[PDB]
Amino acid sequence: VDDLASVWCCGELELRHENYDEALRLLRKATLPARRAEYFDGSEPVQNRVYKSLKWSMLADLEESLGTFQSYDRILDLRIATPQIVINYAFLEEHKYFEESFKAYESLFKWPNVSDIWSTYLGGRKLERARDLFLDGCPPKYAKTLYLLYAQLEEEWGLARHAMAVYERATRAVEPAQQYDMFNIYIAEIYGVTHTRGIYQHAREMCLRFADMECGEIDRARAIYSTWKDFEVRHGNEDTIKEMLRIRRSVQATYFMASQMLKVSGSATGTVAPGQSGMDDMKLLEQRLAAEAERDQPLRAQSKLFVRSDASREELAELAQQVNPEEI
Amino acid sequence: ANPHNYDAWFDYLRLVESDAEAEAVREVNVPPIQEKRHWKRYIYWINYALYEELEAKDPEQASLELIPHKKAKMWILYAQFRALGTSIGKCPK
Amino acid sequence: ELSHALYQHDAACRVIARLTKEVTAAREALAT
Amino acid sequence: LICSISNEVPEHPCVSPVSNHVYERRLIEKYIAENGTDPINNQPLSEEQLIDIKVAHPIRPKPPSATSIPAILKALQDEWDAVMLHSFTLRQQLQTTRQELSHALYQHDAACRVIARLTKEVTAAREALATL
Amino acid sequence: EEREIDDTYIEDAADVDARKQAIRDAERVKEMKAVQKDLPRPSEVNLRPLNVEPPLTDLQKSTMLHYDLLHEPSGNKKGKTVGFGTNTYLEHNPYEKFSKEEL
Repeated sequence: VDDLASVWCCGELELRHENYDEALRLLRKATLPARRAEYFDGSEPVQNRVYKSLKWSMLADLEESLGTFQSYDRILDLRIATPQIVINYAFLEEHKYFEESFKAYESLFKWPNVSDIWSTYLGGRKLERARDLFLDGCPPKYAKTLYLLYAQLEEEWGLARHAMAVYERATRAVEPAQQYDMFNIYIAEIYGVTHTRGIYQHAREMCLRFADMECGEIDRARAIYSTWKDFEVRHGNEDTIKEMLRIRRSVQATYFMASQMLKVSGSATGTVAPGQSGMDDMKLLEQRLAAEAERDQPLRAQSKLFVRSDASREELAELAQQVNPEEI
Repeated sequence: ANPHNYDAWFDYLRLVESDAEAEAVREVNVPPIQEKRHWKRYIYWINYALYEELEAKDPEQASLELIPHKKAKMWILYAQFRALGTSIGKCPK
Repeated sequence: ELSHALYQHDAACRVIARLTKEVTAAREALAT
Repeated sequence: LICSISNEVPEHPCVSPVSNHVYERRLIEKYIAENGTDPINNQPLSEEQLIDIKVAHPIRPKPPSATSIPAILKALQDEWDAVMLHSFTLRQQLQTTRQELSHALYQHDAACRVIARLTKEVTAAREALATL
Repeated sequence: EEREIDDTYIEDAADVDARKQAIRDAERVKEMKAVQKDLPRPSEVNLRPLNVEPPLTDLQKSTMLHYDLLHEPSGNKKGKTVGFGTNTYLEHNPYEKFSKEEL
């Protein structure tokens, strides 16, 4: 109604002062955020139209003082506003001294800081850290600043200061980029090793393992040892260390996975401990399938090992068909 | 832990517990639980453990283990002509 | 002065790679 | 400044003549009356063996300062003994640089004979092939 | 159905490429510790191998113009293995020459 009256405002000053007394009355109703916030934005707007009238900053300071009298983060938005016009006024530092007077008196003003520090860059470091006394995007951004200045190690420190805060959730959002970057930098073992150690508390295992293989190897294999895709990887790296482990890996693997244990066992005994491996092929084929029947039939056919054991095998698989059909 | 913690006293008592903890392991180190189960059944009744241990062996290397447990003249004749044969020799002899 | 030798050491073994190519190109032309 | 038994600032310091250490008279006296021994080393000590702290005699002293001739001489030991270690940092690092220079100049002298032969061989292959 | 595996593999592949560039950048620069001088390169020539290392030094450092950035790891390893084949008595001749340069 004050807005429509403002539209109606020839004695605009009368309607404005009436809006002020209206603030005096409405204030009683407020016992605050958007009410106080619009109240401040409108009062300062009255001092803004007054500024257009050359009628204003002092009275604006008075209404802002009333905002100080208000009785909160939205009130900080009000402080952010008085500071906003105050900087738009042509006294940047003078207002910052005031918002600082408030925070030193002690948070809402910080959103204005992000509004300010974002362009204050164009030294700034302490200006930025003032935020840390009182927002991961902001953090990565700032580290990117120092990276642009190539302070490098200082930047890594920032990621140290972030992660002590946000815990295993947001910290991951920091940490994935922090790893990819710091590994990209120095590319000394013990320091980065420790860094993954701190880090560890899924992809982290993969970055870390990727590091270990090319900078102790078995140690890495122990780490992978320490889900199907993960099982598949380890087996790959173990194959990279040579063949023998991989057959060994599957035994770990067993405890859709049977398809993979079959996938490893296939070339295991198939290229062939070998008796334990063939009997294991039986144990796995029996573990849980017509292609597998083709497999056992192939193993039987390979011999230049007996129709009896073969018919017994098909009989056992038929028994598996029985136990399967018996299932509800 | 409570299933394994159930004491093996005598032969049938430990073999009864072997049925319990093996089913518990099955439903939920898969090889070491099978190995500790193999020693419990073998270290028991000795007459009835031939049909109890081997009945959950095919579900659980295979050829060698079956021949030791099954160990009669007719069984060797049936073998020469692999889990079903060891089962036939276990129940009869 | 040791660091000035290391640049020449690694710069020389780059210049041998181009000289080996000119020898490899020559051995192909001699065969034809 | 401290008493070794209690840990207080002793108001009547008396130094023992078996384990050289400044004890408070009232504290050490009770330690001797308990058993005739020195608290630290457990060597025999009596009350007459203990001796109060005194002004030396007739020679006047002055406090320990940087001016004092003996304190100034022990200072110049610290100067030279530290500078002697500064020389090791440069003698030891010189033995690594000259050892890496020796192997570097040997690899340079072993390699440049192969640059001289390839410049011969690649030009000889161009001299041979172009003529045909 | 891969998910966050291609991102892990792309980070692993981007990690591998950075390990190849840093090591093959320079032996002296990567290990441990000059002003630009085209007149010093002009004065030193006034012989061809000396000019090649001079341009190599001006390129890596980037009155100084940059340009050379196309001159890889496999060709250097075979070059290093070949020169090692060409190279008690060799240990004493290096110790004697090191004492001569020390004097």
